[PDB]
Amino acid sequence: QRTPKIQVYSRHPAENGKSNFLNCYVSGFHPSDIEVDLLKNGERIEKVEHSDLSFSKDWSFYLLYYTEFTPTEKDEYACRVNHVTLSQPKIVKWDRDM
Amino acid sequence: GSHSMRYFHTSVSRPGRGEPRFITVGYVDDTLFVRFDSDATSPAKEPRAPWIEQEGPEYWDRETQISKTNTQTYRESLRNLRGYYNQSEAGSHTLQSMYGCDVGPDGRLLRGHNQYAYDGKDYIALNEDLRSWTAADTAAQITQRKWEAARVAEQLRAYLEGECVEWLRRYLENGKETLQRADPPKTHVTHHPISDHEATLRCWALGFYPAEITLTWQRDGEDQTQDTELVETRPAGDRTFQKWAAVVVPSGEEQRYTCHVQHEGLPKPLTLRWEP
Amino acid sequence: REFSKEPEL
Repeated sequence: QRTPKIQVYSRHPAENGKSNFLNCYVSGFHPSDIEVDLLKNGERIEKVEHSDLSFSKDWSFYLLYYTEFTPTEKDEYACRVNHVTLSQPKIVKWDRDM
Repeated sequence: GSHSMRYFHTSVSRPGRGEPRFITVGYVDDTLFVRFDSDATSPAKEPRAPWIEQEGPEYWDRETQISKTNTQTYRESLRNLRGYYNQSEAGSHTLQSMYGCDVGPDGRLLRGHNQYAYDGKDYIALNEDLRSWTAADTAAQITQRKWEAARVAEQLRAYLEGECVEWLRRYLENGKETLQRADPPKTHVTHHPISDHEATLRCWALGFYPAEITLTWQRDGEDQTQDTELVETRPAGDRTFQKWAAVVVPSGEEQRYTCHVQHEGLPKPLTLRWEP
Repeated sequence: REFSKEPEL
């Protein structure tokens, strides 16, 4: 089994008050079953879409989860991932510099 | 200049929760253009790029029939694989395969591919000669002997050298405004103090297509491979990709560091520095 | 365009 890599980032450089897309890219995992929530201030965002399940040359799977969002100075965003390799869900915070 | 077409098959068993799910996606280079999911309400091959939409009903009928047949083939394969490894009917297992062709700028075949993995481990692969097989273990040798007896490799060779190359060339022409357009990275360097003693320099590449890119930091002209944090290239969601590379540098030494970017869409490779 | 003769393993 292979545990997911997780990156949380925006489609465009973040600018407060300007609509954007919040991305959670999960990759490098096996087996393929996985659960992902996007969070706003700790609460699940309901309107989340995802890409079609694909896999890399090393057979590990990858998926993009995404939602439209308008970042602000104080709103906190994160991605929460569950996978059989994880004893508890893994939360990765959005850092607009990464 | 070079291009690839690849189809990706996944079948996942789920005892107690129905029959094994079958998924296919197809790519040209880094562009997903078709998908199939047996768990969909009305499973069919579906377009995912505009330039495949013009294919007519006969195309979609054939593609959907192939995927529906494959759903059953892969369920039989999963049953056989469980037996080959003396496994219980209670466990979940995964069968994956990927196949297709690579062509050069003149549209000629560079090489073909067809390989398989079971529970994430390489199982059997068609060799580059498109005539012989490499089996990972004594279970895959059973598959190999079966496929040798039935001359499967000759069917794959005919497909890979013929239809695969010809239809890839068709797709590249029909989608030439995107598939044959390299979008260069937009690049910049950011500076992030860590402490009084050190800061991070981060070199950004944004908005590029295809995904292949080289991003490196140099210190005094020497590559900083061991000291560079390199994130995996990641999709932006608008067909393009993003990547960054970062180095931790002593305060005041920023101008010893240069970031170097190579990408198909760039007229010339870029050299960047921190510009306060 | 897909290959139509995927064989059983």
